[PDB]
Amino acid sequence: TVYTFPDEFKLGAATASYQIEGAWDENGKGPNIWDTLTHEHPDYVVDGATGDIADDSYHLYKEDVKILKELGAQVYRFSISWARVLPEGHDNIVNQDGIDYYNNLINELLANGIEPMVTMYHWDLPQALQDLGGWPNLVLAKYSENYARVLFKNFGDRVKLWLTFNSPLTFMDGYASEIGMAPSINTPGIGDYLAAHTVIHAHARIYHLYDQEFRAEQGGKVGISLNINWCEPATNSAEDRASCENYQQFNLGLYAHPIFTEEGDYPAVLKDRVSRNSADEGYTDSRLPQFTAEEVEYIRGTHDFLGINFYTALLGKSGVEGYEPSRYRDSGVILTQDAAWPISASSWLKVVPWGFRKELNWIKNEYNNPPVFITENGFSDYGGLNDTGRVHYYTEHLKEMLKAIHEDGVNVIGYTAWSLMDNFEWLRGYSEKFGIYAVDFEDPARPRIPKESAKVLAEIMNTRKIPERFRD
Ligand SMILES: OCc1ccccc1O[C@@H]1O[C@H](CO)[C@@H](O)[C@H](O)[C@H]1O
Ligand SMILES: OCc1ccccc1O
Ligand SMILES: [Cl-]
Ligand SMILES: [Cl-]
Ligand code: NA
Repeated sequence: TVYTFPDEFKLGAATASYQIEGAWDENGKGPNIWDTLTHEHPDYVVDGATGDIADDSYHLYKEDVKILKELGAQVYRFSISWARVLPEGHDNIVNQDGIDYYNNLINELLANGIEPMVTMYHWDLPQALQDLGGWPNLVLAKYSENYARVLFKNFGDRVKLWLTFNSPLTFMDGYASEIGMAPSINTPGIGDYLAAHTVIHAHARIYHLYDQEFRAEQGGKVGISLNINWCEPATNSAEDRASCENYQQFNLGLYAHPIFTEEGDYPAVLKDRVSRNSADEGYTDSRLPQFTAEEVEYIRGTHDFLGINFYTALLGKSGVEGYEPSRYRDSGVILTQDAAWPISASSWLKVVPWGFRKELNWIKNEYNNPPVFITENGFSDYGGLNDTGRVHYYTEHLKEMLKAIHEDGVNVIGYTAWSLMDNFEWLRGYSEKFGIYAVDFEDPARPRIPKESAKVLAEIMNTRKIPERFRD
C-alpha cells in the first residue's frame, strides 16, 4: 500500500516557456527580461548561453506531446510566455500568433489524453514592464490581472488547472544582485521584499478575477507554486530548531502565510525581525512593506490548492550571517550543507529525500493540510542517458512522498517531474541537465531521446506503484 499511488493522483512532467520554447522574437513576440539578460549580459550566464532557440518547443511542440504520450504522463505542466501573448506587457495588443501557439499545444495535449496545467508566470516578465521597475512596482498587480484575464478568456474552456506564479522566492532574488537572476538589480533586503509584496497582490487579484469572471463557467482550480528547501536543525537544540522555523517562515511563510492561513498577513517573525533590524540600522521605516487590514482579508483564502517545488535540504543553526541588508541576514539562521549528502551538477542541490517528507509534514501542520500538487522535483547531472543518479533521486523522492501520503496523511494530489527535457537552466545555461529526456543542443532538429529515468518514470506511471527493485 505505501508503494501504490492513490487512484485519483495525477503524474506527469513539467517545463517553463523561456527554458524550452526558443522563437524569442518570432511572429510578434515581444522581448522579456531573460532576452535582455542573455543578450546584454552574457557574462552572467555559463557559456554565454541564451534561450534564443533552447529546445525549439515553439516549433516542436508536437514532439513534446509525443514524448509525453510515450512517458504516459497524465498531466503536462508548462508555462505561458507573457510577452508572446501581450508583446507590450499591457493588454492593448494581443498577439494572435501566441494565442494560436498555446491553443495548438493545448489541443494537441487533449487529443492525446494529457491534461494541461498552466503556469502564468515563470520568470519571463515583458521588458516594457521591467522598465517601470518590474515587480517592486505595485502597478504590476493590475497588469498581472489583465494578463490572466486574456489567458482565462482564451484557454480556460480547456485548461482547468492554473498556477499564477512559479517560485517567487527565487525570482524575487532578481532584485537582490547586480549579476544574478533577471533583471539583475542590486536591491537586497529592499527591492526583493517589494517584489514579493507585488506578487502576493497580483496572485490575489488573479484568484478573485477567476472567481468573478470565469469560475462558474469554467469550473477549474487556481493555485500558486512555491519553492522551499527543508531546513534540518544542525543539532537537536531548541535554538537550532528555532532557526529552522525562521527559515521556513522567511522562505515559504513569506508567500504562504498571507494566502493559506486563517490569520493571513506575513508571518509575525518576518514582520518583527525586519522591523527590529531596520530600526537598528537607522531606517525611519521598516524595509518590509505592510498590508492593510483590508488587504489581509482580500489576500487570505485565495487558493484552490498549493503547488510545491521541492529539490533539496539545508542544515540550519542559530545565529545571523549575510550582508546588511539582506533577506538571509534578516532570517536569523546560519545555513550549510552536509558533506555526506550525495551531490548533483548544481552547487545548491544535494540529495536529501527524507527532507521531502519532513517538508510535506511541516506544510500539513502549518496550513491545515491543503491539497498539495508537487509542481517540480528533479535532479541535475552534466549529461548521459544512463542516469542512475536521477533514477535514484526520483525513486527515493517518490517513496518519501508516498510515505507522507499513506503514513502521515498529507493530502498530496499530483506530481510533475522537473523536467520533461534538458533545457536552458537559467544562469547555468545548458551546462546543467535536469531532463528525463536528453536534447542535443548542437543538432538544429533538437531531438528528444529518453534517459533511463524516463523509462523508470514510465514504468511507475504505467504500474501506478514503485517497482519492487526500488523498494527498501
Ligand atoms: O533554482 C531555483 C530553485 C531553487 C530551489 C527550489 C526551486 C527552484 O526553482 C526551480 O528550480 C529548477 C531547477 O533549478 C528551475 O529549472 C525551475 O525553472 C525553477 O522553477
Ligand atoms: O548567502 C551567501 C552568504 C553571504 C554572506 C555571508 C555568508 C553567506 O553564505
Ligand atoms: Cl544534538
Ligand atoms: Cl524486479
Ligand atoms: Na483576447
